[PDB]
Amino acid sequence: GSNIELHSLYTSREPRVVSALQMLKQHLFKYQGHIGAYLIVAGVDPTGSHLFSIHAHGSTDVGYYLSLGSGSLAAMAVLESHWKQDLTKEEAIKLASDAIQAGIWNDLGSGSNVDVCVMEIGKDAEYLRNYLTPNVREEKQKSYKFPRGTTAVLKESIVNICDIQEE
Amino acid sequence: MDIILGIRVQDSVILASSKAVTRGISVLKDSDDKTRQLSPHTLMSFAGEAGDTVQFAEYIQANIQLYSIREDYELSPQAVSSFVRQELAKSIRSRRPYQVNVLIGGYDKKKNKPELYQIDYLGTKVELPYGAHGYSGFYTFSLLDHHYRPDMTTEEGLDLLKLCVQELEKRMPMDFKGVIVKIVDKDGIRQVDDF
Amino acid sequence: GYDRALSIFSPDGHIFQVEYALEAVKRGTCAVGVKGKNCVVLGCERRSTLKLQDTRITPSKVSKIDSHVVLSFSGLNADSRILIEKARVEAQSHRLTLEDPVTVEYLTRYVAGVQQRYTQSGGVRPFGVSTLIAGFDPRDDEPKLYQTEPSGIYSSWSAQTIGRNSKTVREFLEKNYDRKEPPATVEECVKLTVRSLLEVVQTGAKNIEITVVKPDSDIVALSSEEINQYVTQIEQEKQE
Amino acid sequence: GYDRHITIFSPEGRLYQVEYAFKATNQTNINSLAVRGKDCTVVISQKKVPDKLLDPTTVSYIFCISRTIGMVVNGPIPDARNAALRAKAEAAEFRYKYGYDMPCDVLAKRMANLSQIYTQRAYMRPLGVILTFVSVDEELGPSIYKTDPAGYYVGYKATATGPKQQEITTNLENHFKKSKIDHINEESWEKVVEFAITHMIDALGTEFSKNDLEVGVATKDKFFTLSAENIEERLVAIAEQ
Amino acid sequence: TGYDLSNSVFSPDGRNFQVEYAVKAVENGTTSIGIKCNDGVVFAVEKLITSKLLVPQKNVKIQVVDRHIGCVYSGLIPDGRHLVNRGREEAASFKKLYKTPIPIPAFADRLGQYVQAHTLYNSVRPFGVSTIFGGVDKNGAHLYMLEPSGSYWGYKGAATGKGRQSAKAELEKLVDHHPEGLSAREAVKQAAKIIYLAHEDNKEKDFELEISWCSLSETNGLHKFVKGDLLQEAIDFAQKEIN
Amino acid sequence: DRGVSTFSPEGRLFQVEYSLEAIKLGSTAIGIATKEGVVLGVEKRATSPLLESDSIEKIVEIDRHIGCAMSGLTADARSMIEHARTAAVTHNLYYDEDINVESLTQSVCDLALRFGELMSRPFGVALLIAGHDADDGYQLFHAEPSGTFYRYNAKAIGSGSEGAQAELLNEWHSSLTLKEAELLVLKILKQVMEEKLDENNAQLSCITKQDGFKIYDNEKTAELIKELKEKEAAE
Amino acid sequence: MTDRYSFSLTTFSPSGKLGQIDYALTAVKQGVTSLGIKATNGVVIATEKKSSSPLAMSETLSKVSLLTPDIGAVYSGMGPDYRVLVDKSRKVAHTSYKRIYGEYPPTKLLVSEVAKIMQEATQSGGVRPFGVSLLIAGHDEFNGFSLYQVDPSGSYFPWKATAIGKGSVAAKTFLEKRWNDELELEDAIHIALLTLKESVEGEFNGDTIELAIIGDENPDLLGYTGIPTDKGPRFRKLTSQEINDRLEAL
Amino acid sequence: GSRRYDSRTTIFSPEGRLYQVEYALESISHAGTAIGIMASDGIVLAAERKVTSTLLEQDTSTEKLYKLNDKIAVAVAGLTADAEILINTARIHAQNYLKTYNEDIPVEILVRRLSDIKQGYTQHGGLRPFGVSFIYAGYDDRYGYQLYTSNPSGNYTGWKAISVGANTSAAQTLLQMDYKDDMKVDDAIELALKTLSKTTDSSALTYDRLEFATIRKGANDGEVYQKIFKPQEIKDILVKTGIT
Amino acid sequence: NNYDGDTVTFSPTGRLFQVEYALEAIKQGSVTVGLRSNTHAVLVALKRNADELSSYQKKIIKCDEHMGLSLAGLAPDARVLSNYLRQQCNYSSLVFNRKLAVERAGHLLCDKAQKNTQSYGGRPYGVGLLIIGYDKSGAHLLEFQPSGNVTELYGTAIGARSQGAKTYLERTLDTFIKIDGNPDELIKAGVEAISQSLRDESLTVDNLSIAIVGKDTPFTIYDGEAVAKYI
Ligand SMILES: [Cl-]
Repeated sequence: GSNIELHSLYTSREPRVVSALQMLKQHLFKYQGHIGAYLIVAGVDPTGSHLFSIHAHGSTDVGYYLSLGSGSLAAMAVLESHWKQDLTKEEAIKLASDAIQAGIWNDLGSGSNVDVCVMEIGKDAEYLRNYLTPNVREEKQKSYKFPRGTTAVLKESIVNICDIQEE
Repeated sequence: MDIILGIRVQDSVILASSKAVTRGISVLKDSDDKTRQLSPHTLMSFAGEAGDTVQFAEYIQANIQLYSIREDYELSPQAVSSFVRQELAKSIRSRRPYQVNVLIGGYDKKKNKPELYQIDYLGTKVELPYGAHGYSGFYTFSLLDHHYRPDMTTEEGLDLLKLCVQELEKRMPMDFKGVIVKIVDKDGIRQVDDF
Repeated sequence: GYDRALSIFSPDGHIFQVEYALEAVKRGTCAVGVKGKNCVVLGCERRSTLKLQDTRITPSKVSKIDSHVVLSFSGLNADSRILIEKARVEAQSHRLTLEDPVTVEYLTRYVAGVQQRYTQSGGVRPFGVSTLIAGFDPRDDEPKLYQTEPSGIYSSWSAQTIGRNSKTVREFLEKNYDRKEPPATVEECVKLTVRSLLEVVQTGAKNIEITVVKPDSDIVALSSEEINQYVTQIEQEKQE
Repeated sequence: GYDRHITIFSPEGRLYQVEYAFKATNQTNINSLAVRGKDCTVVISQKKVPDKLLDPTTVSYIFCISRTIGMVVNGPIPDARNAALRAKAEAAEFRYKYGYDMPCDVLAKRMANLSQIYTQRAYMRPLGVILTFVSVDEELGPSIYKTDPAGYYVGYKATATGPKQQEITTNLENHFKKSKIDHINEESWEKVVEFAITHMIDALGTEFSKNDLEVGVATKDKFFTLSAENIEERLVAIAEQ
Repeated sequence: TGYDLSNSVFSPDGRNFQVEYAVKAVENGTTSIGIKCNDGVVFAVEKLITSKLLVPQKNVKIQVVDRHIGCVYSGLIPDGRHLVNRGREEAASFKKLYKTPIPIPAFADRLGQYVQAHTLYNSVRPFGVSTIFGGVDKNGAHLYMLEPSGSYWGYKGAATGKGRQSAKAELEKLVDHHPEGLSAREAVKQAAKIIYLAHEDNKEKDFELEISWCSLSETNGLHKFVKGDLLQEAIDFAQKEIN
Repeated sequence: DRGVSTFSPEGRLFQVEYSLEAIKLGSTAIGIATKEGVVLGVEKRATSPLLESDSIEKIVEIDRHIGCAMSGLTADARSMIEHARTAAVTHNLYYDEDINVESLTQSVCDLALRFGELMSRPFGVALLIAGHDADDGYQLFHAEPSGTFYRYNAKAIGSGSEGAQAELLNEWHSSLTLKEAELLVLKILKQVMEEKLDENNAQLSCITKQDGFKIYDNEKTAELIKELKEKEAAE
Repeated sequence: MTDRYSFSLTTFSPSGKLGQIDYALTAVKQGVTSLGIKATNGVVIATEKKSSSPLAMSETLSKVSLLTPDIGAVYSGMGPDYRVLVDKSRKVAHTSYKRIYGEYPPTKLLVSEVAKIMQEATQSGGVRPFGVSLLIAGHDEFNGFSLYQVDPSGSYFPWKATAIGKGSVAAKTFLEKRWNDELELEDAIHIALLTLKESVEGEFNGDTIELAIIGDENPDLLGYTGIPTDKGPRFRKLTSQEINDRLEAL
Repeated sequence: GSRRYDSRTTIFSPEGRLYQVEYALESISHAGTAIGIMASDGIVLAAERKVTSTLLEQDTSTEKLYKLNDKIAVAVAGLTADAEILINTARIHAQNYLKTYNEDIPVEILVRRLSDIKQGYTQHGGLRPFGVSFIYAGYDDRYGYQLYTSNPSGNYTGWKAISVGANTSAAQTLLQMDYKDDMKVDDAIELALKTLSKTTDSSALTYDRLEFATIRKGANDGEVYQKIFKPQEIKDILVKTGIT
Repeated sequence: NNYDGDTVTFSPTGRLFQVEYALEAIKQGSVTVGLRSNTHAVLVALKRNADELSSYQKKIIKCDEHMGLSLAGLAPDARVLSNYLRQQCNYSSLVFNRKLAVERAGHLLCDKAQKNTQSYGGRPYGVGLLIIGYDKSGAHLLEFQPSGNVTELYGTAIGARSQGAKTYLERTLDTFIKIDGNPDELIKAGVEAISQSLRDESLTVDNLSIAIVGKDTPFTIYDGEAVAKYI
């Protein structure tokens, strides 16, 4: 991302997904899989909209729908069942979050919330942090707030965080 | 080597170190001094892998002596211990690490206080009232936890040290051929020739 | 790297850079070394152009290389620190490997070797420093006094001076120093060293530094008052 | 006076070695011209084969840097080929590292930065060349970017380089003052080449045969040079109107 | 002034005087030529017999690069050898990576870039040789000539050394009188003549003729030296023409 | 300025020729080779009477069978001696034998021309290398900063060299004894020296097969000086 | 080959002058005028787009450059030297700061890094000094708005307002009369345009003038939404139209 | 080759002087005067900014006084860019010492290190020396309050009171006249400002043309405080001492 | 003049003065002669002494069992170049089990000397060499100049007054080339050739140095009483 920004400034052009893809794969390949990064790279640029996957050893794949991680099989099952050509934005978000939910529920390595990011052509990318929150913890039966003075203390002291003082 | 002990009393630090040098199935020497004087008021005992122990000790000694000449000044025990720790902490991630554990007993002439530092080969430093390396602590810390009081006199420290050595001679399997005892105080370093 | 040959021969067979380094020594404050029967004394000039100086912290002219050897110098002050540092490192290295402190001759040979190396190495200029190295060999009561110079030559001296107006004080020492009977005591040796500096120094106040080295690592620097007593006694005998 | 031998500042704040490299630029006595069409960028250059023993096919100052980028050089051929080989290497490396074809303006900047280094570092001399890069960029469209020994570079609507650059420059300036557009409003590249040749004839005041010119044309996704017969066809069309 | 004391320095003209001084060393050397024929190339060189003690046919000047390229040069002979040694390294690495033998235009640039590199710094001297070279590749015959500046072009005929003006005039006649082309065997004969005619500029000492050739039909596209009967046939033809 | 490794129009290296001038300013050193041994003698030349003359070391041991005398910038000789000693010892380690005097000299002379822009300048010192081996017997070599070494029956280097060499020309013959050579070195040193020759400002040494290389005591040399004075007064 | 110039090309003369730095400053003096003015809520930097030919597209040549989202730079002197400095300045902002602290460097520290690079060209072997003076305007959270000048020597000074290059002496006098500590950004832009008109001979419009500001955060120029703490770059280059609008109220 | 253009920065003159060092000192003699005065209860650092402008942002500006650590500070005279290179090196050295020994670096050791770096540039490398002279004001528990100076030669010396930069001859005479050993910080502050006021090439000494700092044990109990004076605080001390 | 400061500088007429000055060092050197027949190749060298007490500087160096040279000029440079030849002869044997061709040996020397004439910092070699050898194509004689120029010859001479010996060989060309299977007569011709370069001094027992290589004759050097036969 740093090198892409510098490259964008050098070329006076908006960065391309294939540039990030190429820079990532060559870096990962060089480290022979020891950098355990498995990525799904997506974005829009002057060339159009793109979607790629990257594995730790440096291999890349193209597709209309992709999934990675321990819950990728649960997700891919949903994608293979419901994906179609010419999806709308609203349909794609739904399909994407449903694929993540499949992982959340059925995969122990996955859980909690669903994060989404939509990159549409000719628009600002919208990052939807905690798009879904289907795992809020229920209220506890009891409050475990202690009575003050419950813990036994030996010593107390003020810590000097300030600098050396004047006068 | 085997057993190295340290105890910091009121006005001095006492280091006890075994005399045996066993190389396999034979006790080669029974009068080995496992210590080096780093500066007039700083003593370092050591134990670990053969060769590495002396090589490390003399390397540290040389560095501190070089500092003393350059600045015409003796480093504090705390400063020397920090220098030693850094060398070992550097060493542990080397091609071939120094396999050496040390105790640094010094008398700080500025603060007028004895100071005992225990540092292992990983570069793990701790300031203690009494310390040990290897299996020595397993026997001796219970006695020290019991009979030690911080206002002890050097003579009381030596008596408590005798109690430690007696327990070691009773329960340890290896014959370490007694110990050489050295005292570090305001007047410098001296050896107790009868122990 | 910068490889330029700065020290080179001239048509008349001179290495001007080495010779110009001697001119830097000629400019430096006077230093003198006198060895007695059981001691060596190193005298050093302090130019009184610099007052408001803090004499506690200002780098002293005589430097301990080890507990038994000392080094004074004339010439570039910054250059002298590099030689002193190298010498101190070599002194500890010698103790570490040989298990015995350096002889005064060995330490001199090392410092002289460093100075020589800088006269035929690329990209470096010679040291603008001559040194006086004095002390006592381990377990030996014979006094030692050596001199070095930018070219790298070194030699032993019964008494010697270097720096500005060293020609004058060498003149004094040559007529006043007797080899058959050197200064038998510390007093006589210090007195002769102070006398020799008084030929050149100006005022005998804070312009003279004296350092006495005795056998078995017994090195002490005299104070202002102690030196001032020598200065007083010398001139009172002179008024006759 | 060693401030005139290496690239250090003179008391006036000038770099004489850079200025003298500019003078080497005109040593070949060749004039080049570059113009932009709607879908293309055309570059023409004088071709002079003074020796009859020369193989005229090998005499060229136009280079195919990449599939998309072409480069004409004003200056001695050794420095020209030095710049050409480097630009080819840089263009290929760029495609490998970043996954898309190096733009004309980016290559120009890169070569300009390399030239800047020679003006600052003493051991490296400037190249005595002016490099004119042409393409039809996939983002910016028809593009002309020119580099010189000072490390300066800029984009152009049209440009000219050589001994008689000023005459050509003014001729082109006057045309664009009339049309009031940043290019030659023409569909086919053939007619844009005809325009380029016609206006060089008018500016220099000399007639050209097929062997007196050298033409390079940049279109979308390829740059190519015209043969003598392709140029002859171009000269015939000019004469017939 | 002082611009001519250091290599890679531009004079106020925009000239590199050191390269121009290297040319003077080339102009001082013996004559060498190159002739492009129908399906190949012919190289020839003048070898000055300084003394009777020189062993005939032993001090070979023309050099082969790979198995299909011939190189000849005028000026400082060691500089030429250094350039050919580089040419051989360049040709080897090309074939190592790409399998096919190095094409002549490709090979020409390898020498060109290397020679040009010796005009970029004051820590090196330019080459004191003009090199005529060429051979047969997949696209046919090619003849080149490479100057101290790194400048090179393709040629129908090429000549350098002390008798270059005489040689050039002779080469120009052949180009005019043979637009359809010249055969390989004809080119060898003509090459011999031209060296003999160009020897008038070095007429003090007598000389030894040395010829080589690459031809698709005559040598299977490999570089070979002209030896024995074919060499003597060319010498006789040359001697007949001067008389 | 100009290159350090530059040739003059006459075909000589400027720096090598200039180092030879520095050697002419050096103190005299004389070597005489005989069938009973090789004698090496030097002028100490103390700059002041306060300089302890026994610390002046211009004659040096390389090995038990090889000695060396120097003249010129004597500080430059230290690294040459160190190399010589290392070469001599190293060869013994590799081959379980003494090294040939010529081979030792050749190893020293290889350093000479290792200067450029390696060390920054040639050595400013000439060496007389004297020794013995089983193959070629007693030998004396003159090692210069040019990298050239000549073998000599007798040789003088330093400030009084051409005067001393002319004297050695007449005096040397193939039947000289060791005692005769000792006196001859003392005689010629006394001739070319500025100050009056005695045991403190001049030093003798020899190399024999039996005893090896030996620097002479001041008491031993003093007797040879007294023996010289009497034999010159004898006619 | 090898760079055999391992020695300094800038050295002290008997008078104590560093010739090459002085001569670099002379090159800066010949350069086109550029200026910088600091307001209470922003900074403005401006210069003339001196087009070398009317056939040249002067939009492709950027004299005012973004270094970070909140820092911009302009120069006077040798353009090519400026261009490479901007490349290095952009990179050093990442390598020596952003990749360590996860945030962009404050103006003064980025200036310090640029200054360091220029100092090294004044002392290192086989190089001449950079023949430019930079004006770096920027904003950061703890220091607020700031404007720095950086000379060929590597020396840098913070300014309320200043000018460099051709007509700097006259321009600085003009700024001294107009500047106060209560200027709003629009007032500074107005003063910048007035000051810059004096040094310009020919055409004076949005196409011949290059002007940028460090002001309010531009969330419209960020490129994405969804992170409240990311509010967009404070650096903004004024358009040709935006300049001409303010030239009518001039 | 390249030899032709080599100035040879590290050579002796026939008189035995280092050309570049001497010329660097000439450069420094035109720099704004900096003064250091050591007292029994602290140290004062005063320095003059060079012909400033009204448009210079003074409160964020720093060209003379720099902080090396919490105990040590320096006053600069010469090329500011050169000084910052050395300052960053010094700051790193102090941190290295602290990491190694877990104690703050003694003032002299830091001063020696920087002075050794300067020395190196005069003996090897073929590069120009740093055109900088420092005044080091610092404290440690061995020697207490200490003043040092270093110059391009790499030579350093200790002082009770000292000046560097312009008009040091005049300044040093004035300090030598009014300085006494039992002097205190408040008195030293006054002496420093009075000296600058007389030696300045400017018409009058004002707050905007000065940088000022004090190192005091005037910190709550046994510890040391550095005080880099703000523009308003320099203005107040100028009124207090009776200069404006 | 202004263009003789280093080897990297051509003069305005295209000359390399440092190389020419190196060539001058050879002319100052003592004379040495080389000549061959079809069976044998011979080196004859006039050794030079410093004075009457000194030894006579050795002029001939062995490179292999079948190859060696004589020197004229800077002797240390001949040691460097002869050492290089020894290594190259040796590399050919160890790697290819092949004796190094004399022509190829000359090519290697040429290229080594050339690098010193085109680079900054270095200097040309200050010595000339006459290489003789017997390989698979018979007897050979080479003349090496430190400009880089190497030349195969029937006979030649280099050093001071070498023109006299070179003219003699030029007359005797037809005679000595035919001296096949007779080493002593080929040496005689070489000793008679070098005699044409003598003035004042004559060939003595410790003055003369001869070497020979041939069909069934390893490269061997003759000095001292071994050459008294030919005086
Ligand atoms: Cl770049």
